Amino acid sequence: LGKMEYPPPGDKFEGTMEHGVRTGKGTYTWGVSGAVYTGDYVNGKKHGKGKMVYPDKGVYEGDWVEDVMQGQGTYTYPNGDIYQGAFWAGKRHGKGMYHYKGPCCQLVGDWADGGFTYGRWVYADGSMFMGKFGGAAADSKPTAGSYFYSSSSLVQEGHFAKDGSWVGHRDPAVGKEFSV
Amino acid sequence: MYVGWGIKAGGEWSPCPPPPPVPQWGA
Amino acid sequence: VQLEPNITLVLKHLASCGAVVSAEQQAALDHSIPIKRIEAGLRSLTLWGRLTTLNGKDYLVAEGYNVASSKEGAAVYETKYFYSQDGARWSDLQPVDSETATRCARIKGMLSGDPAKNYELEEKPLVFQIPELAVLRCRVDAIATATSVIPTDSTILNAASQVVPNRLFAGAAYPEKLESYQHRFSLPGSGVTLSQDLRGTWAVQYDAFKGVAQVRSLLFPGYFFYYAANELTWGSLYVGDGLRNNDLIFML
Amino acid sequence: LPMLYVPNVAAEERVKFFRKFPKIGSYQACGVALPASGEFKALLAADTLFPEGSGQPLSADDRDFVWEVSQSLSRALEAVQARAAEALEKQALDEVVALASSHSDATLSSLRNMLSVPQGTYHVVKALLHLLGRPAASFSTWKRAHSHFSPRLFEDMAAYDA
Amino acid sequence: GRLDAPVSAFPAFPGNEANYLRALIARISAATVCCPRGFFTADDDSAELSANDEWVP
Repeated sequence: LGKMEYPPPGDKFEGTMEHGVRTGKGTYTWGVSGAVYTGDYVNGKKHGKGKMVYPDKGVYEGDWVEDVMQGQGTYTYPNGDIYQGAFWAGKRHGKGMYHYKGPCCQLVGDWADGGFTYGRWVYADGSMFMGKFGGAAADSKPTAGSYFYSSSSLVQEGHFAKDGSWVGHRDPAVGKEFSV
Repeated sequence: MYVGWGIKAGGEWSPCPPPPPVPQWGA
Repeated sequence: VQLEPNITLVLKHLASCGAVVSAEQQAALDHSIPIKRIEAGLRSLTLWGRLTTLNGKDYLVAEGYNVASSKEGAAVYETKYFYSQDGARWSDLQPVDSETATRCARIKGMLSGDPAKNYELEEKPLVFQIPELAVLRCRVDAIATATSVIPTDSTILNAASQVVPNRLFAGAAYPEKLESYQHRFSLPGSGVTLSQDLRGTWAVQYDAFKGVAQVRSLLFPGYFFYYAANELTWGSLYVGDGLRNNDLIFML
Repeated sequence: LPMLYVPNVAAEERVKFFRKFPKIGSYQACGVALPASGEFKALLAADTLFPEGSGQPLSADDRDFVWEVSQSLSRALEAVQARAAEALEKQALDEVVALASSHSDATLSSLRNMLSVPQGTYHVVKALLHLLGRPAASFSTWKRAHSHFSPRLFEDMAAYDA
Repeated sequence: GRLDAPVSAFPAFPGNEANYLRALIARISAATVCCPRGFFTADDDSAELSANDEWVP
């Protein structure tokens, strides 16, 4: 239970220690910036469920596996965007959903290494795109799939060009909003 | 005088892509 | 029931939609249309539209025909097109092959206004030179097969199996609905109307007090049709560069 | 207002989500009111927030169906309330237990047919559950106490030492 | 034609159709409103366009 502090502002650990090594709930507060962590430990490494406040106010709440964000979690970014889903190696990976705050649009489906690769992108009004997105190499830009626009209820399948020009395979038709 | 639909011509328009998803703190 | 659209009423009703012609061209048409109609042996000849050009000499296009017949489930009109750049002297607008139709379909932008110009296309590097009048004729063909609007049940089939005006036509019951109008090439009694078109490619504004409906094409912005129900007249006109609107899904 | 419809939740600030993560769709509420008195007792709602159901707005047919169901439920609720309002030292504890088992079914029905909360009796029911040793939080609200009301309650009140 | 219709959800436009029409007006009025050359005289102390009283049509 030794509140082992570290004078340089300086660190302030406030938790439990089994003869030095950390294990159990604790609140470690870095002093260089202000990033705090409240959660479990194993061998001193942040492990288990634990909330973190980063220097730039980006908050995280979820699982950690050996000091890195792993498993299920929820991140609130400094601008306001939110992510809920699977982290792996400290990034977005697996299945999850991302909500922008400005446009109020959302991305839902399969991520890969911090970037969005497959699934749906829906707007605030209900319109959506579904299909293969760019990824982390690109900037989550759509690559190949179908657009559904709700106001007109139209559905067009196609892909994009290197310049970003939408290229429709056929003319639009009347359809529904990709509940696949 | 203007009489029309209000649509600029030139073929220089294409759909807007999603904003870039914010990266993590430690880059 | 009219027997043929009247250019005066067309220009009067569709002027609010910006579909206008110059004053000199209006007078010149009033003289030139009958001359060409007679010396070509045609029963009908009307002003189809006006395509804008880069040098200010817009192409006026006129369309005429003699008789329409039912063939293979379609009301085929053996139409013939003429063009002009002053409204006084009409020249022929000759048909284009199918192979060249694709190439001219690939050419975009506002026309030059020089009937002797020819554009260039490149393929696997074989270069083709496509005359400007070819591009004009194909844009006209595309716009025509897309719109060609008449009221529903305004035509009828006669004993010789020809499409003739229905002189007992009483009018559209509901002029503000797309069911009241149809394509010209749809047989009478076939039940195919503009409501069978892709939903969202037509707009209808109906002034229920004066009884004038305006049908605008959104797929080919520039095609306007009017229908006056108290006098039972109707007619259409195209005014614009002739290019299709491909971004329609993003604009609705 | 016996009916509210937000065709796009993004356009309203006051709307609140229960999983604390903004969603996309439409929302409809129908305040169930008693026809004889004009008081609201329940609230039936439906929505189409995206990940569960398509984020599209609700057609007028489905809105009208929800309205109809709200009205039918108002009728049935009025009727059921009418019926329910119409329906209104060891030896010591043994006698008390027998007397309670007498009106077991009566008290059970009178509790299981009370939508509102009787302030008096609720304290006593809380105390009884605490004495019988309940989790002390699975009955902290009247809607949660409904899970306990069952013949097992008086049975366990009988089978209790000291 | 309705001054309060929704413009678009993405890209997020900040307003109803009235604001989008005001924006189109502001763009077109700057890109297309013209006068014949030499009709006005531009001041360098301001942007006020006074007309030269000597301009041959």
